[PDB]
Amino acid sequence: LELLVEALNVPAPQFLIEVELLLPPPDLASPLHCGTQSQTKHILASRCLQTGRAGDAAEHYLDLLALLLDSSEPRFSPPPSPPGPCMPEVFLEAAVALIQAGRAQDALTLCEELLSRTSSLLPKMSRLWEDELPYCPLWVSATHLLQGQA
Amino acid sequence: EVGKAEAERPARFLSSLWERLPQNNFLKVIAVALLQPPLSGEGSQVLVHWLLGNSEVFAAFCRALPAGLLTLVTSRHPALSPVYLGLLTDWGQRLHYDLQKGIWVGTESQDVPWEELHNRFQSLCQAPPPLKDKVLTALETCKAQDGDFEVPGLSIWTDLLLALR
Repeated sequence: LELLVEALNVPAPQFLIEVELLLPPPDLASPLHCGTQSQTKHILASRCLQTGRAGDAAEHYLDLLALLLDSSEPRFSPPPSPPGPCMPEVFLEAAVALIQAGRAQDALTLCEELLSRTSSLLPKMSRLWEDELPYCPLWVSATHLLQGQA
Repeated sequence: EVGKAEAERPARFLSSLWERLPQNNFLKVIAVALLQPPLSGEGSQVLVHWLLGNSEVFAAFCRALPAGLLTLVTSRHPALSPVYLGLLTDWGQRLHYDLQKGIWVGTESQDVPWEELHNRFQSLCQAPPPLKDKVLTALETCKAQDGDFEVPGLSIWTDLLLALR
């Protein structure tokens, strides 16, 4: 996978009927489904965290978030596909990895940046006074949980 | 009449009264007698002493009456302020929080519920300033005593100070 990432870094239609025109676009079950650089750097980092090489997993996840959030100028690098994780779960896995690496002072600047950018989404905690009904997505609770363990 | 007589002490009279007749009625009465202006304040002055002598009644006193009445009582008689706060403080310290229902509760049934204790403190805080600073300081010192948390579920005293603003 390490090799594959460096591989995917690199990116004629004849007036005739060829095979490509007839071949179907591939599915997810296919072995020929290969996402983009970013969906695979996320595969690598996921498998790195699954294995217990968390120091390395931390570097990969900071390279992933660097791709996704330092994306203004170049060709776009997409977040993981929908069957994978949503974008707050990518920040959380990033924090978990840096925690196991012994870099807890960085997993706080991660979680704080996640709650900074989505403040406006978060509930105003006036229900805090009034105390099942109101709404909060799990990734917000989970961030306080990790910000604790940090 | 007993004071001018001076034969037996008022404490004896009050004790005898307390056994004979219905207690909750008597207590309601006492509250109001504690506030009537003099008609000659020796009347009230005797009862404060009798009450501070006998804790059990004052246990049922501050337990039975409503809030605003005890608030007016205490502002009238500063001698009643600190003990009453001790009574309330003691009822706070014998609650426990359960996480599933977002409410402080007591283990035993006769332990004052959250609502009543909130009521009394709200009445005490909505009072003249001679008592407001006293109760507020008595609460902060009991908060800091039990860990200076700033989030609910840990300290009854945090939840009170929050449910005031």
